[PDB]
This record gives sequence, structure tokens and C-alpha cells, in this order.
Amino acid sequence: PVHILAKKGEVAERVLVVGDPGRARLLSTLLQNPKLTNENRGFLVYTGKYNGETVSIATHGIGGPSIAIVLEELAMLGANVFIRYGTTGALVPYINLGEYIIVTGASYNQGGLFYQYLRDNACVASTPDFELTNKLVTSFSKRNLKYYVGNVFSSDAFYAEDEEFVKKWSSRGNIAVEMECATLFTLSKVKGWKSATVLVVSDNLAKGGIWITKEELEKSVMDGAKAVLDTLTS
Amino acid sequence: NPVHILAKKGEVAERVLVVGDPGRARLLSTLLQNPKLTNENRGFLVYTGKYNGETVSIATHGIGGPSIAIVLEELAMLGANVFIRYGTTGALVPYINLGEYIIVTGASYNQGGLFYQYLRDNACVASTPDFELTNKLVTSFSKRNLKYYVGNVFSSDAFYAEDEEFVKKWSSRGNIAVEMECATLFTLSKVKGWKSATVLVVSDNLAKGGIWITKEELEKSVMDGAKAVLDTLTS
Amino acid sequence: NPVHILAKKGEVAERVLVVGDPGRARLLSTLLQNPKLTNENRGFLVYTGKYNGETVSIATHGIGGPSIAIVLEELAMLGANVFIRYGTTGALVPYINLGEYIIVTGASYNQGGLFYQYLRDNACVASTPDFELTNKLVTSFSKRNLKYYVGNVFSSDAFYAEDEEFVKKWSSRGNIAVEMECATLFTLSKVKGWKSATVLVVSDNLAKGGIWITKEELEKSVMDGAKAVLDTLTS
Amino acid sequence: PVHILAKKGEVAERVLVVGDPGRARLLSTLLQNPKLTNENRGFLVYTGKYNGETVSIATHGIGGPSIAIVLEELAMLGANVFIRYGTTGALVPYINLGEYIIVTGASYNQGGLFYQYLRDNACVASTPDFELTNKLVTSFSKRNLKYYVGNVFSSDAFYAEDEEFVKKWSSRGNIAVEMECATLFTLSKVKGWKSATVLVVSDNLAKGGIWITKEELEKSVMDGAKAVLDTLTS
Amino acid sequence: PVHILAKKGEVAERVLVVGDPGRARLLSTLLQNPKLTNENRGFLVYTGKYNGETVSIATHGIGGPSIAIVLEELAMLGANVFIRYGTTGALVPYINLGEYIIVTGASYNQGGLFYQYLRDNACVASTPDFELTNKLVTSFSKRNLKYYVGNVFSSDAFYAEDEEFVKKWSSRGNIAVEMECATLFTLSKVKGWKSATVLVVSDNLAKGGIWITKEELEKSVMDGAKAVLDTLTS
Amino acid sequence: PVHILAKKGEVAERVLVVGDPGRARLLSTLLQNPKLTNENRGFLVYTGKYNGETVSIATHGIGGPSIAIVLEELAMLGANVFIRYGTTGALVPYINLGEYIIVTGASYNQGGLFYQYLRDNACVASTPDFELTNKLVTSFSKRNLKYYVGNVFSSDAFYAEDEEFVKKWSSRGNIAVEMECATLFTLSKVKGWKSATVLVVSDNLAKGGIWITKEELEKSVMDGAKAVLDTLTS
Repeated sequence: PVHILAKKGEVAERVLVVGDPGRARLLSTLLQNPKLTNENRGFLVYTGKYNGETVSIATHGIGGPSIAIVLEELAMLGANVFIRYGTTGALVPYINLGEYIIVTGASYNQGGLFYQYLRDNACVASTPDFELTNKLVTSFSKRNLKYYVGNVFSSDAFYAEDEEFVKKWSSRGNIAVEMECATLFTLSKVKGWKSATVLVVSDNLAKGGIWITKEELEKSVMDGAKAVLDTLTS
Repeated sequence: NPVHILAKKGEVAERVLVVGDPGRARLLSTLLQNPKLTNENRGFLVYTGKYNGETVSIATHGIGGPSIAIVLEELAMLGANVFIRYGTTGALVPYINLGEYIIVTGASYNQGGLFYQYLRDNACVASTPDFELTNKLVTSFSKRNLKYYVGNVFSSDAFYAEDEEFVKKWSSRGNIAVEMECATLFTLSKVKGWKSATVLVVSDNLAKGGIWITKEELEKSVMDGAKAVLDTLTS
Repeated sequence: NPVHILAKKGEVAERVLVVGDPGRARLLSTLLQNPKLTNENRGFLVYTGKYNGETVSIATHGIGGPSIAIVLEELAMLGANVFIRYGTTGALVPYINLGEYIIVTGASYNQGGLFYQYLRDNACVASTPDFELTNKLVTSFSKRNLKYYVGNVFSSDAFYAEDEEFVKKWSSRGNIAVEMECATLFTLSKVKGWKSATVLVVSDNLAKGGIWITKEELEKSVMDGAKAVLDTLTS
Repeated sequence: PVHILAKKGEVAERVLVVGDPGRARLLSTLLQNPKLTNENRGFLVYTGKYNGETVSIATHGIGGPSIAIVLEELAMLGANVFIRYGTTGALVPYINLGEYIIVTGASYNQGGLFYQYLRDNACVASTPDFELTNKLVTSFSKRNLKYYVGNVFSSDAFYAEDEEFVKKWSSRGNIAVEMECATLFTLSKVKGWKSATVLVVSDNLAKGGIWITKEELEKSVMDGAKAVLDTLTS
Repeated sequence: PVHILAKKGEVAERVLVVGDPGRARLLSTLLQNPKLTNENRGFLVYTGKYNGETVSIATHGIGGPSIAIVLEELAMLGANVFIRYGTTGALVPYINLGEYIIVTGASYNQGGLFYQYLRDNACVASTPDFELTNKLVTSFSKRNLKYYVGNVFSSDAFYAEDEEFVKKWSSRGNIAVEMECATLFTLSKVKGWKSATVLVVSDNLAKGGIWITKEELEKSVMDGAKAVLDTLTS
Repeated sequence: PVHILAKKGEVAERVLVVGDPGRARLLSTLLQNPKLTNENRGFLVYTGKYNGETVSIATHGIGGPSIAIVLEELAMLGANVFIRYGTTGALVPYINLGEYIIVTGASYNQGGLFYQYLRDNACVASTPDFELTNKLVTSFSKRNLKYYVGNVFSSDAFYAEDEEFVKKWSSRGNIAVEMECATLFTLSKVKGWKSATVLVVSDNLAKGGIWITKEELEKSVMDGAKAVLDTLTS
């Protein structure tokens, strides 16, 4: 571990991963006796208790290259189950801000990180663990939360322009866009890790007029985190 | 109008079980009530009957992405919108036994041709089946006490192309079996708005020597799986 | 051994006329002396008889590169080494009339899948038929006073994929017609050392409205062309 | 900007960017009257004065996707001159630890980010601003620092295995490897920004290793930072 | 015409194209009352008479980019029929030095020039005109010359190393390697020009031990040129 | 070498390369006691002295494939420092005819030549030698010549149509277009040669046109050549 500087036995087997260190710390308060195991390079990691089960909440930063490093090092420290909990922008009009999307697969443009790991340009199925995903669905529905199940496009260029973005990716079967799922899923399949993803809808690209308040999004993040933690400790 | 599948509108059901071998289509039609052959053009046998109070069609798709794409497109033009592929496959992992089943959760594939023509560029669009439908398949195979494994498959386009590290390469990429039509089915269904899924009967294990099964042991496996699929399609 | 074409060794001739429609294979077998069905597995009808004192087989290859690749591979394993594809096609240029023929000199294609698996990279390997064999086809069609055009074709993998400038794009690239198996046939024959060629019956013109021909006018066209191909195969 | 929440007027036109939030905090002590203008998502940004000019030190995280986001938002807040200061692994045996590499270009594997921005697979020259780079050579020369000028490979997969890694990239004209330069240079050429990069060698992939010290590196990092600030304010 | 500076009516409709200006001048002596119409940038072009038929012999230099420019300009000057006459290296052991190969198609690596003309990476059939090629075969056989008919690989890198070169390209259906055929054929199909190619075997890559004398190769070049000219004026 | 038939010891380590054989002949008059060491295939090579150093002026023809062959053979004959001096079309409105462009990098479309040499599709940084390029800036400055420093697009298809040519390449950080730089730079990085390039602007693709004269260009070409020779002998 060059970036995450935790010690032997500090990182839990099951980890809730988020991109924003602010969210990691915030969610750490849902744990019992949470301990900061790492803060190097801003990647905050907390290990505490949830439902009497030891788990960790880790920061993975933005982008495939970043989350790949974090996952590799966390696994080197004992982690083998990862559930990414993040924010996304819907690509379909019917989804509201504050609702969730349980990811079933990730579309991505070839090259870069994937070529280095896969060694060629084959489109390897980028999917989460079947079982873990169904467990998330039960957990969310059990908590009466509004979620949608579908694929997402994992973009590498947040600001790159594309006048046909929404139609293009929505017509391709994706209902939302974020940036780490493809990497998380593919690397996991290749390394043998059990992974899944649930995203909180913070924006709707198919409706640049709707908005959620700050207090209403943090409540959405908190309610979902509980559902994810129920799953990580089930 | 369709130029390969010459069935008339109203002769193809909304729910379709698709298989590659026209012989399997004929053999499975016996599971339907009052089965009627609605097409035989170009050898693409399509039967339409009932099952569980639902009208269902069993259609032949031939071998390969190009062939299945054509059949799916035409069936859809004839009103089909729910497809469940029931095929045969070679396992890529040691622990999966012959005659057992694989419920597909995704398909790996090499870019090019068909995908480029439909998608218009070389993006790796997630090639996955309908979530709801796939879980129902699981439920039906479980309710009928059948041994299944859930995982991704590699949809190859060249059955006989040589590749020395084939099995290890694709199994290390998270695929547990290999066949040739899933990527096309999933991706095209995604683009066209169709609900699709797939279950495969393991007829070979590329990871474990050359173990075998009696011809009858295999037919039973195919028959048992067909019933579970038909239950799903009509659930 | 072959797992799709279940003909036994000695049941498939060295010279094979291959067609995509199993119905055409049956219909053309009548041109052979003492035609015998040597396979029907998976609908791939293969007939073997004589013509001009030569033993010849007529085999079904289904639709698409993946399908024809499998059939060619297995027929070859059964001793075949000379293949002449006789199919149907859509002209990309205005001046070619329905029922007329196109003797293929090359095939354009989109890289990917099958080609990548066989070639191992994305090189554009010249996809051309055997020179000697193609000239003989020309000679036979000329000797039988049939109207043919000689030129390249685009071997598409997605029959229904949308492309607004399709006809102009491919015709401006030097292709006079479009079908789906030539690139695979030519390239694979090149790699495997087989002698292959192809003649196509024009059943549609994508460049000129929607002119048509009687069903019988078409069958005659197919029959007349089959005779010329059989003459070539046995010359 | 949704990531860097600095107020307009809180980010300088001249920006020194580093991947580690920790390094940004440490280097802010080199500015006069340093103010923290952003803390969101861990992307610490400091603004202050140096040699009579307003300057900012910003965190870009790891990988092309992350730095692209940060550069775009800093640019939207007024930044137009960027100088990345990072760590790297040398690909040639003669470069010692603690020394510096002034980058003249970046090799990269075609990938999603470049495709989304460039709209095709063209290998656009990924180079820094010529003038700015020479000013860097001048500043590092004036401070008597040991540096080498050359191309670097901007990798997207820190942990991807490659049996011939060193031989391959060194034979392609690269003397070091890192992860954000290609993105920085290419994005800057497309956006019209002036950019450059200096790297501190913290490891040598071509040599068994060198005997240095956590404090020899500290000084090396600080010394270089002064050279960059001089350049940014030249 | 920026490179070939001929005037209206100087370039013939039918042109024999060779890569070496030395060969163009040498072959010009087979014509009657040959006139040098251009020598700009070394691209020597001669227009004379053969069998009472007006024809031209033009220099196209080495490589796809070079021959593409020459063909484009020659066509702009009235040319529409081109028969490339050059040298090649056999990829099969059974062909001797001084014999000829009548090209039926050309294999090539995608990209560069082809992407600019074709606008994407489709593998367009790169073949010569069917009729013209058969005419060459009759002409050579008529002159009792030893030729082979087959495809060739049009390489862009004469010195690029490839330890499996011969097996790779020979197993792909090519019997020889040169550098302009793919360009000649594809551009011709796209521009509507009638083209063909005959190559003189100057080397056998599948036998790095055989050699031909200088007087024996020039006789091979002269004998073949006559056969090609018979065809261009038939 | 099978193309450049110069005798070993007849080619200098320092070489000024130009595409036009005619320009090579014209510039040889700048050397002391110029000797023609190669005439084969039109690739005129002259060797002589200048500022107390042996120097060669060689012809490379048009396109990457041609220059690659010439560079490889000159290198086999002892050349290791190359400076290309060519003509170019500006992609930005502010550059006037007769002025110069000192190239800092080359954009290119992935193609056969790069694939054969690099063995894959990696976008290796195609840059000139940093030192050599600065020496060029110095020599052109000392001779009071008007130049601009920037990247160029190395095209393979002079006549390929592209409705948005200028906008596309200028927006990608390129200020001019030519055809051999990418090959020169990349091959040199892989082979260990020291290379650079200066271009004379003979046309401006972004502006209707400028009123110059065949003799203003002659002088521009001669003046630049002296600046390059000074650099090569610096």
C-alpha cells in the first residue's frame, strides 16, 4: 500500500466506498466506535461497527484511475467486498432527485485503464456481483426507498462536450451517468472481489430545471447509506 | 416487412423463447398447447402455441450474432418484445457439471462489425439482460430444483479460431461459459427496448478434461430447462 | 470432430457449392445426379451427388460470418477444399437489373469480432477469392449467355442496422452490391488454403427504387446461375 | 463548478497543481498570507501571494479524469496558467532519487477521456507550453537543482501488470512515469491554457534502489516548489 | 497540381507508374519521341509513343502518402488508367528473382492515409481493376514470362522489425511485400480510376541467400515493361 | 542500405533533410566543397563542410514511409542528428508567408507505420529533441528571422477532403500542417537520434491569401537554411 497507509487488521473485509472524503467522514457517524485508519492523500478510511458487524467506509476519489488504486490497496489490506455509494445524473426524465439507482452494469469507452488491465480492447462484461446486487434491492425496498435498477455510463470526461449525450447513452440502455462503476466492476471480476453500486440521484441531465435542497439531499444520502450498510452487514 | 421470417402479423407472440437449432425448436414445441408452425423459411422454424394461459412462440435463430440479429429484428416487427434465449454452452470453469445450467447476467464480446454498425462507434455498451426477467428465471429454476450457476459469458464470433490461452483468458475475465449469441441479444434488446434473458445448458467443460453425459441425460437436461424457461416467460 | 455438420468422412466432396438457405440447397440438389442428403443437423442441409463426372456437394451455411465460418471449417475437416458461394444480394448501383448476376472479386468489411479472432489483430487482410476459380466462373457465365457484372461487395454483419448514407457510402467505396458472408469466406479460405469464389443473384437494387421481378423470373435466374456454378466447380 | 467551490476571485490565474492535498497544505506555507479558498471533496485550494503576484496551489487528486475536472473548474474560476508538480518513477538507470524531471511531452494509451474530448482516436501532440517549460528550466538552473528534460508516460493503471513495462516505455523515449501529464497537456492545448510540469523522482523502476531519507525527499519537494513558484511568477 | 507541373494535354490518359525516377527515365527509352513533361520534386514524367499509342511513364516515389499525391495530380492532368510497375520481396520460397507477380489485391494495416480518405476504419476491398489485371496476365504469358498471381502486403515501415513477418503475411494469403499497392487500389476505387500492378521480384524474404546480378535484373525490368506497355496500349 | 547508396564515411553525423531533391541541390551551395554522395532513386545527398564541421543535406521525398526509409539508411551510414527543413501551410490567421515555424511536436492519425514500429496503438509523445530545438530558436533569433513555436499536424493524405480541416487541427493545438514530422520525431525517440524541424510557411489555410513573390520565398528558404546549418554546427 503506497496510498492507503492502514496496518494489518485495520481495514475490514467489507467496505462501503464513496468518492467524497466528506461523505466518508459523515457516514462514519453511522458506525460505532469509528476509527480513522488512513487520511494519506486525502483518502479517508474509517473502520467501525454496524449491527455488531465490523465494516469500513473508504474514500476513492474521482475517476477510474483513482478508484482502481484505492480498490487495489484496500484489497491488499484485506478488503474483498465493495459497495460503491455515490451520486449520479439521471439520463431519463422520470427519475427524481434524491431517489436511487441500483446499478446492474456499466457502459464505457474503451482504452486507457481497461487496455492496461485487460491487455486488449475486448469489451469484457462490466457487471456487479449478482447476489450482492439483489441484496441491495431487498434492503432498499425493505426501507421503503424509491430506487430504479439499470445500467449506467461510466464517463471519464465530466466536461467533454457531446450535443447528443443524453439520447446517445439513454438509447444505449443506460439510465444514469457517473465515473467509477465500469472500473469497479471490471477490476472486481478480474481480481475476484464482490462488488455492487447504488447511486443517489443529485441531478437529472434529462431535466435541467429540477433541483433538490441541501437538507433534502443529505437526508437522501443518509437514508440510503443505512440501506447499504444493512446489506454490507447482512 | 420481414424477408426471412415469413410469418404473418398475429402469428408471432409477444413472448418468445429463442433457440439456435431448428431441431430444438421443433422438439420444444411439444411443450406448448396446440403448437402451430408459423414459419419455416430459410430454416428458421417458428412455432406458436399456448402455455399457462399465455400465447408463446418458440423461434429458431441460427448461429452467430448476424443471424440472431436478423431473427430478433423480424420477430419484433411481427410484435415480439420479450425474448429468452435457451441455448447450449461450454463451461470455462472446472466446478460446473455437464447438463447443469447457467443463467446469464452479462456477455463479454470483441468489438467490431455488428456492434459497430448498430452502435455507430466502438463504445463498450453494457451487454446485459433484463434484470426483472433474469431474477424470474432464477426463481423458476430454483422452484424446479435445477442446478444453475449465475454469471457472465463470452459471446465468441469464431468457434474455431485458435487461441492458446482461451479458457484461462476468459475465465480470468469473469466469464463462466462461452457461446455465440448473448452479446448481440442483450445489446440489441437494450437499443430496441426489448426485454431479454438467457439460460444455457452446459454440454461441455473446456476447463475440465472431456467428461461426458448420455444423450438421454442431455435431452432431459434440455427438456427440464425448457419447462422452467416457459414458466418464466409466462409468469 | 465436426459438432454441427454430422456427415461422415467420405460423405462430403472436395468441391462444394455453398448457399445460405437450406431450401435453396434442397432445390439445387436436383441438378446433381443421384443426390444424397449427407446432413440435416442444425438445419445445415448438405447434399452430395455427381455432375460432369465429378463428385460435388451442396451445403447450407446459414446467415452471417460466424455461421459460414463454422460450416466451412467443418466441411474442410470432412475433406472439402474448394468452395463457391452462390447467394442473393442487393445491388448498390442503378444500372444492375434484378435477376442478373454479380461475380465477386473482393469483399469490403468492418473489422472486429470474427476477423480479430482469426487474424489476431486488426490488419485489413485482402479479402479476395481465388483468381483462377473466379475467371472460370466468368467463363461459364459467359458460355451460358448470362448477364453478369464483376466487382467488389460489402459484407455487412447487421442487415437492419440504420445508416442514412448506406448506398452512397459503399458504392463510392467501389462495392456494387451488399451481402453478409463473402468477407468471411474469402479471408478464411486465404488463411486455410482453400480455393473459394462467389456469384450472387441480384434480388434487389438499393440504388434504384423498388423495381421487382416475378417469383418465377427469380427462380429461373437462380436455376440458370446454379448450372453455371456447377459447370465451374467441375471444370 | 460542482467540485471546487471556491468563490470567483478566490482563484489566481497562475496555479501550481499537485495531486496530494497534503502537499498542497504543506506548500501553501510558501505563499504570503495564504487563504484556503476550497475544501470540498478534499480538493484543497490555497490562494496567496509570491514575488508580487497572486498565486494558487490546488489539489487535483489521482488520474486524468480527476485532474481534468479540477483544471476545467479552476479555469472557469479564472485560472489559465497551470504548472503541475508531482512525484514520479524514473524509467532510466542514471536518474537518482530526489532529482527532478522537467516534462517535454507525454505518451499515453488512447482512452475514454481523450476520445470524449478529441472526438476520435487522433494522437494529438500532448506537449506543455514551450515558453513556460523553458522558464522552468531557467528557474531550476538558477536554484542549482539537478534536473533532466524528457517525455513521460502517463499511465491510467498504477497496478496493472506488464512484464516489459520499463523496457517498453523507456524504448519509446520516456524517462519517467506518472498519471496526469497527458491529460493536462492535451486539455490545455484544446482549451488554450498555458501548462507545464516538473516531477520529483521518488523511485527508480530501472534500478534496485537508492539510499535516501524521508527528509532528503522533504527538502527536494520544498526546493522544487520554490523553483516552480518562481517560474509561475516569472 | 502542386507537385507535378505538366500542362494541359501533356499527361496521357494511360500511365505506367514506377517509384524510382531512374526507372522512369530508363523505360522512357522504350517510347517514341519521349518528352520530359515534369521533373519538379524529382517526380520525372515522360510522355511518348508506344505501338502508335500515346502513354506516359511517371515517378511516384516511395510510400502511400507519396503515390497518393502523384496519382491525384496525374488524374487532375487527364490520367485515369494506372499500372504500377515495381519491385517486391517474395514471401514464399518457390518464386525466383527476376520473375513477376501480378497483384490481385493488397493487405494493409489500418489508419493514416486510409482513415483520412475513407473517414473511418472500414476495411474497404483494396483490389485492382479486374479487366486490366486479366489483360496483364495475357500479355505476360504471351511474352513467355514467368509470373505468379496473388495478393501482396503493402507495408508502411520498410525497416520496422517483426520476427514473424514472413509467416504472418504469407499465412494471410500474401505472396509478396511492397509499399504502394493498397494505396493505389483503394484510392483508385474511390476516385474511379482503372488500376493494376505487376511487380518484379528483386528479393525473396523467404530465402535470404538467393541473389540476381545487376544485368539480369535490368533485363527482367525491361522485358516486363514491354509486357506492361503492350497492355497499356492494347 | 538499398535506397541511399552513399559510401560509408560519405554521410555526416549531422544531417539537414528536405523533401525536395531540388531544394537539396540548391542548399548544397551553402556548404564548402559539396560532394554528391548519392543519386539513387532521386534521393540526392550532399556532403560538405560548414562552420568547421562535416554536414550532409539529404532528400527524404514525401510522406512518413519515405522519410522513415531515408532516416534509417542515413543512420546506418552514420547519421544521428537530423534537422528537417520543409514547407508548410499555417492553420492560424496571424502567421504570414515566408515566416517560420519551429516545431515542438506533431499530431498524427494512428496508422500503419506507427503500428509497425510501436507494435500497438499507444500515442507515444512525438516530440523533437528539446536541446536541439532551443538551439534552433537561438539561431533563428540571432539571424533576426520571424518564427513561431508550436505543434504541427503530420498528415498522410494531402488531397483527402475534410470540411472542418482548419478548425479541427487548429483547435487541437496545431499551428501548421505538413507530412513528415510525426514520423521523424517518433522514429528518432525510438532509435535514439537527435532531431528537430523548422518549416517555411508557403501558404495559409486560414486566410484568403497574402501577396508575396517567388523570390521573397527563395530568400526565405535560403535565410532559414543558413539558420539550420548554424544550428547543426552549433
